[PDB]
Amino acid sequence: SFETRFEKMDNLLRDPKSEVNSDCLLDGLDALVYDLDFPALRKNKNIDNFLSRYKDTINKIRDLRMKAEDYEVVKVIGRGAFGEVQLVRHKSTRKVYAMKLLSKFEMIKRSDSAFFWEERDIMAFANSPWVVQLFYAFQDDRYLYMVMEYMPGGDLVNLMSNYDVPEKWARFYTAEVVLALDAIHSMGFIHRDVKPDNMLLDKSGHLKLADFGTCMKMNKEGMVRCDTAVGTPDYISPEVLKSQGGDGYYGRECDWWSVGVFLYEMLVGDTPFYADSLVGTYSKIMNHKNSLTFPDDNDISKEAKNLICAFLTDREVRLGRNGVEEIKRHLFFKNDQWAWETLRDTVAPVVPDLSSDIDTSNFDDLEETFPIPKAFVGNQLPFVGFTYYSNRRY
Amino acid sequence: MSFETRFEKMDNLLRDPKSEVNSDCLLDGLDALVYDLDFPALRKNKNIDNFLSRYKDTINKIRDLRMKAEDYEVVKVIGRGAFGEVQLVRHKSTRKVYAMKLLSKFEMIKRSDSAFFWEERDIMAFANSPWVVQLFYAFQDDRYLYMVMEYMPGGDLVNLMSNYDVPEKWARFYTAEVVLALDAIHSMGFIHRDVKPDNMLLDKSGHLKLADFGTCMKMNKEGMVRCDTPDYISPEVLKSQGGDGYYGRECDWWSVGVFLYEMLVGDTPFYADSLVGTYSKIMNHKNSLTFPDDNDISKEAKNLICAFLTDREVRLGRNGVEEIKRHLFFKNDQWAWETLRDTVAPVVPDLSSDIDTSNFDDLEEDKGEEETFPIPKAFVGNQLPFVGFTYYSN
Ligand SMILES: O=C(Cc1cccc(OCCCC2CCNCC2)c1)Nc1nc(-c2ccncc2)cs1
Ligand SMILES: O=C(Cc1cccc(OCCCC2CCNCC2)c1)Nc1nc(-c2ccncc2)cs1
Repeated sequence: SFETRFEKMDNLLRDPKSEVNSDCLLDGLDALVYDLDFPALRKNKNIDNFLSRYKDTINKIRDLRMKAEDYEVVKVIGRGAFGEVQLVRHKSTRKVYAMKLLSKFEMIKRSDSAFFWEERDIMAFANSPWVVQLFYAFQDDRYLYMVMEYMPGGDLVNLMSNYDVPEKWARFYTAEVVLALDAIHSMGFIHRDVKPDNMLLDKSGHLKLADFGTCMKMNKEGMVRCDTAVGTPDYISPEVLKSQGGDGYYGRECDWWSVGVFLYEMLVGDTPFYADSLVGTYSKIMNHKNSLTFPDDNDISKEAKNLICAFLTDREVRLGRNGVEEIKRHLFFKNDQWAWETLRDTVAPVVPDLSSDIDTSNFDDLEETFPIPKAFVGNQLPFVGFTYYSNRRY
Repeated sequence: MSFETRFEKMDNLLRDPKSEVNSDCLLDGLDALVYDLDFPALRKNKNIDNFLSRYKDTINKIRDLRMKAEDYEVVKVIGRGAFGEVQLVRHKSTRKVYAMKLLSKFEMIKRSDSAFFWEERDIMAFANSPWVVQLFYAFQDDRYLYMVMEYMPGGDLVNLMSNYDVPEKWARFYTAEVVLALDAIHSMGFIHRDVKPDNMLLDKSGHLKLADFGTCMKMNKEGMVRCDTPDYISPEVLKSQGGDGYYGRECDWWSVGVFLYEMLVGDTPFYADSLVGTYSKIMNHKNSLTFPDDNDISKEAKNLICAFLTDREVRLGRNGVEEIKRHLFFKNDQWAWETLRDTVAPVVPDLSSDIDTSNFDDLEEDKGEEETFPIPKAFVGNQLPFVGFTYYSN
């Protein structure tokens, strides 16, 4: 019909999950103008005339749309090779956020684009108290930006380094991780790299997962086919570690192995397969049946030992193969302080004591430009559609 | 300005029919990018290849849903040129009758003339004047630009002049309507530059509407224009064969003088057997303008023709429209300037149906395939000068 065709097209321009909504379309033109504005390419009159025709408009678009200079950077709270995380304050609204920057230069050098899409989607559409929320996502010729709610309580690496974690605390954090991973699993994703580094704490001391650079969408059978290993040397499961491509098929039960590693780390003070070298840590994971031991210190309960061992086994007999309820029913979680359904409403073991909205006390104290192209290379093309601003879900 | 003001201003820009970044122009941007990149040579670049694969399914849906040529049933070809053709069409769904002007993108690129259609698009789309042919929709594909307009069944002034020895009372009516029509264009900030009977169409009532605005240009701050067949063109526009000339709206008044002369004499005043000879006669208008010894032309009609067919510095219309309107030639008892389009026209067309083309000459057949652009080895951007041409009325 004539109206239908018009209405279907109109919904596409408005839909926050559409590849052709206003956000993606503005990204398309912004990328085209960046990728063409070079003296060598401007020798072509089609390119030159187009850029001149859109000059004034592109400057208005770039001024009106969300940009880095709208944010006042308070402190850098995270740093990696692919980018940095910074505590920012939006100059207009005066609102405090955490902003994750990802280097487009770094992503182009090495075939490592495409990882940020699931991190964008999980944070933008999870609508879960267990997942850090994405408020805005934007970009320029140099970086990808993700404006998120700030987690002032810091991460679990910081907590474990400042406290000898008692079992009652370890039960709380393990239980919240179990609920958090289950929310991710329900969305159809496998985390693949669950670690204390990506377990953040809010102003109340309750957990939220962040850093989803390894998340992969499950298939019909709830599986993932991956030829190359993904994760961290200490927390990687044997099945993800040995994945060759010819036989590299695995499910959500790989995230349950990581919980086992996390619980062990909290109660013992070290990872179970730790070695003086990375290659030795690999050897110990592969030989988990003989390398998993507990120190001769009665501090770890029978139930905590049982859970660690129930998780730190081959995927075919691992606790969680039959679902979350078999994990939830484990005697380790038996207590009189909380219940699974009301856990995030209870008072957390460590309630952060914060001086202001820009307090960074739980965070440790802390550019290569693209060469001028001679021909069209389209370095901005793999980032088209990243913007989450003009068409958001409310 | 606030964050909300910035967000809304951006939102209005995506919706505004006069905006260069509304949904129609942004969809054009992506459609052009996909056409210009989808070639085996360019697809060797992974940035280009991955982008096209990512937007494959989405672009096929967009192309199917958006307005296209196959939505229109071509009844008859009513106009033809080197740059394209005009055809009486019927929208297959709505069953509505329109005139559709097609412009060859290959011809526009080849001839290095691909920027003249903007003023024609804008005038017809936004004039909202009973003197300007209305643009209902404007769309495009990799081959043509399309302009879906209100059909003028009464034909043009070339057809009228060829079938009648125009009496002075009719010539007064058509000259007066042309004066009002050009004034509406002038008020919008445009100079026609090539006003001729070919441009002057008649509606179902026999009232004039201007069309074919391929020579139109937007006036500057001082109401001036600079630019780089001559029969109806003024000396100033002809003297500007390289940008060495600044002229105003008074060049359109000269053409009215040429039109009035043509109607009453039967020939253009500066006609010659060759184009170059017509040019020579226009430049020597002071000596070449003569009237035949047939006493038929009135003192007042001769005065107007001469008042218009002079050097721009002493031309009637240099001080505005009111000096033209007050000319004794227009003194009559049939109509008034303010109520002219409400009076009964000298020739009221007698039409058999909504698809009647009796006032349009039958054109010599032209059919087949090909006449397309070669496969590029590098990015050439042949679709770039046409981005933002799409327009849809509400
Ligand atoms: O993201 C990081 C750590 C980080 C820092 C800088 C760059 C990063 O990119 C590296 C990944 C690239 C991989 C992709 C797969 N292939 C291998 C390379 C990651 N930390 C976070 N902090 C928060 C947060 C949210 C609210 N409040 C506070 C902090 C949310 S995520
Ligand atoms: O446009 C034409 C005539 C025509 C036919 C075919 C192609 C044309 O393009 C050639 C000009 C391009 C030039 C520009 C300057 N640089 C050099 C290239 C023009 N006739 C019209 N008819 C209508 C109408 C509207 C309602 N009902 C019926 C007819 C409205 S415009």
